[PDB]
Amino acid sequence: VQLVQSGAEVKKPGSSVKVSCKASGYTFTSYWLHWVRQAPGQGLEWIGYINPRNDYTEYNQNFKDKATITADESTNTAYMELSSLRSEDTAFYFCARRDITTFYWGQGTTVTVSSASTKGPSVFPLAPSSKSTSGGTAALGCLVKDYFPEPVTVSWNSGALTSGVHTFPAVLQSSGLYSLSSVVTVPSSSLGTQTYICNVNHKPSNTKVDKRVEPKSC
Amino acid sequence: DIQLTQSPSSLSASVGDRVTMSCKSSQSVLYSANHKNYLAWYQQKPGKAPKLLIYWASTRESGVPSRFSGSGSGTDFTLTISSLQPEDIATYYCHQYLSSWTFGGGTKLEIKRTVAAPSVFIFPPSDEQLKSGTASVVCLLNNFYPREAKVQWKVDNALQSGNSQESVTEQDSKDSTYSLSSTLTLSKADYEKHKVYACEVTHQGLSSPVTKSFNRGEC
Repeated sequence: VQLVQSGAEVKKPGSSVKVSCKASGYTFTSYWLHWVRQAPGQGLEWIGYINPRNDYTEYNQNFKDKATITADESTNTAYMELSSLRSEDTAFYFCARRDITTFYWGQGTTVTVSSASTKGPSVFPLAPSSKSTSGGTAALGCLVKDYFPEPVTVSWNSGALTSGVHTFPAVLQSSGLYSLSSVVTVPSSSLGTQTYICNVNHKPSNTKVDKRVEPKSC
Repeated sequence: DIQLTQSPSSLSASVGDRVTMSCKSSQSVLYSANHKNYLAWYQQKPGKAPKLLIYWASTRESGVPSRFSGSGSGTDFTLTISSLQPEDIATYYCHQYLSSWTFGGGTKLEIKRTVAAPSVFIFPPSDEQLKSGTASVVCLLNNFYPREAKVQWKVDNALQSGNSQESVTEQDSKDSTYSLSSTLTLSKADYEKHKVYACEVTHQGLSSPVTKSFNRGEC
C-alpha cells in the first residue's frame, strides 16, 4: 500500500513534463489523489486533486495555467503534467492520498528546469597545510566544480574512510553549473603519513575520478 | 481558503526538553457530521517525503514514538514532543484536509547546544585548476553553533562581492553543530593581480573576527 512516483527529471525551459504516481495495494478509484509542490527551501503547497472514479479535478488557483492532473483506472496510475516549464517550476512534487486510517505520500519527484546541458565536473584537490590546521586537527578535501546535472557522489579511499567526512550541499553558479566540496577532518599527525583519495562519480556524464590529495608545505 | 498559521517558524531546544508548536486555522476544521477535526501533523527530513505523525488532531500514527502527541479542537491545535531527541531535527508541518488541502508554514526544529566557535581553514587554488585558467579559494568553517555566521572574502583588503558562494550542512546528529564551505572564484589573470587572499569569519563564539589568509605563491 504505497504510492510510487517516477524518477527525477531535468528539463529545458519551454518543455513539458508528465510525472507519474502508481498506486498499489488498494482500490485506485476509491480515493482522491492529490499533488503537492515544494519549492527548494520552501513549504508544502497543494496543487490539486483528481477523483479517479469520474476524472473530476480541482486545482489550486495558482496552478491553473501550469498543471494538469489525469488518472487511468485501467493501469491504476495517476499523472501530473506541467506545461511550458520555467525556472520557478524547479521543485519537489509529491502525490498523496488520504485513507480512513492514514495518509499515503509518494516518495517525491524532483523537476529541475535549466538551460544548462550535461557536463562532467573537474575534481581539484583542497590541499592540507598549516592554513588548514588547528591544533591536532587538519582539514583536506576535494572541490568538485562545474557539473550538471545533480548529483555527484563522493567516497574517500574507495569507501574505507568515513570518519570526519562531510560533503556540503552543491551550489548553483551563475553559469548554471553546480559546484560542491567534500572535506575530511583528520588528525594533523596523519598528514604525509596517510594517503587520502577522493572518489568522485557523476553518472550523467559517465565521469569517474580518483584524486589523491597531497599536503602542501606552507 | 482555510489558512493555517504555525508558530514558531523555528525552534531551538536541548535534548530531553519538552517542545510544543502551534497551528491555528482561519476557520474551524471540526466537521459536524462525525465531530472529527480534519488536522494532521507531519515530520519532514530534507529531501524526503513528509512523515505522518498525528491524524484527526489527536490520533497518533501506529509506528510513531509515544513522545509525539497532538491536542486541540476547532481552530487551535498543538503538537507536543515530550522529550526532544536528536533524531527529531526536522521541519514540522500541520495540514488541514476538511476543505481543499492547505498547510502551515512549518516549524524548523534544531538542537540547542553550547556555543562553539568555528575552526577556520583556507585552501589555495590547486595547480590543476590554475593550469585550466581559473582560481577558486575555499574557506571552511567547521563544527560551529549556532548556525549564524558571516564569511567575508578580502583580496588585498578589498571586500569581495558577487564572486563567492557558500553552502551550509544540515545540523550534525552527533554534536549538533553546523559546517560551512565558501568558494571565491576569480579568473587566473585576476588572481595573479593580487597578493593577499583572506576570509574573515564572524561568529558568536568568536570574541573578535578571525582571519585566515595566505599570499599568492607561498603554497
